[PDB]
Amino acid sequence: VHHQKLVFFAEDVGSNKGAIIGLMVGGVVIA
Amino acid sequence: VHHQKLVFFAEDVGSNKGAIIGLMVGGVVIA
Amino acid sequence: VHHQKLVFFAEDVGSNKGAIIGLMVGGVVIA
Amino acid sequence: VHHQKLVFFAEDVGSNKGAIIGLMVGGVVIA
Amino acid sequence: VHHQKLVFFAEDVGSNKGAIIGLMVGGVVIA
Amino acid sequence: VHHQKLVFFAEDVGSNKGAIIGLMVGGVVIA
Amino acid sequence: VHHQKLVFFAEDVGSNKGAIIGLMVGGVVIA
Amino acid sequence: VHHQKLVFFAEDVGSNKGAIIGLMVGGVVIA
Amino acid sequence: VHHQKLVFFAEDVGSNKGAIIGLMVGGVVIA
Amino acid sequence: VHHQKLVFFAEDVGSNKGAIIGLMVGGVVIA
Repeated sequence: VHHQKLVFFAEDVGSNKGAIIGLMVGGVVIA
Repeated sequence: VHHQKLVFFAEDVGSNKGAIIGLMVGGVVIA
Repeated sequence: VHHQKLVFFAEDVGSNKGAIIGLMVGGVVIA
Repeated sequence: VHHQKLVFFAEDVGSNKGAIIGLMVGGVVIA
Repeated sequence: VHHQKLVFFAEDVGSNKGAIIGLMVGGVVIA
Repeated sequence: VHHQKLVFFAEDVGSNKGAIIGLMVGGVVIA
Repeated sequence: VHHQKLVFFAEDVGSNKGAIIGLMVGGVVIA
Repeated sequence: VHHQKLVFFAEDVGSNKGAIIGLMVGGVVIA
Repeated sequence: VHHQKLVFFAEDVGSNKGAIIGLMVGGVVIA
Repeated sequence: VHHQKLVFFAEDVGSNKGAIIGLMVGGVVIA
């Protein structure tokens, strides 16, 4: 098991009004 | 097992009002 | 198990009005 | 188990009006 | 178990009006 | 001319991630 | 000309991550 | 011309992470 | 011209992390 | 021209981490 750079943003991000999750194990994501 | 760069954004992202998940194991995603 | 750089932001981020989570184990994320 | 740099911000961040969590074990995140 | 640098800010941060948590065990985060 | 209650929400609204406009005169709405 | 109660919310509103405008004259709305 | 109560919130509002504008004359709204 | 109560909040407001403007003449609103 | 009570809060407000402006003439609002 070798996790690396799961979510990558190479350039600029304006705003985040939702959810940014690299690794979610089960659970509930509501957006 | 070798995970790398699962979600990639090479250029700029305006806004995120939803869900960005690199790796989701089971669970519920509602958008 | 080897976790590294799960959420990566290479350039500038304007604002965060949501949720940025590197690793979420179960649970509930509401955005 | 070896956690390192779970949430990474390479450049400047303007503001944080939400939640930035490196590692969340269960629980509830509301944004 | 070896936790290190869970939330990383390489450059300057303008303001924090939300929550920055390196490691949250259960509990509730409201933002 | 008698405008009244152009957009009505009788019960609870969960979230607004788009645009709610009562009266728009020309212009551009992007969602 | 008689404008009144252009946008009405009778019950509770959870969150507003977009734009709520009662009366917009021209212009650009981006959401 | 008689403007009154352009945006109305009868019950409680949880949070405002966007823009609430009663009357906007031209201009740009970005959310 | 008779402006009155352009933005109305009848009940309690939890938090304001955006912009609440009663009357905006031109200009730019970014949220 | 008769401006009165442009932004109204009838009940208690928890916190203000954004911008509350009664009347803005041009200019830039960033939140």
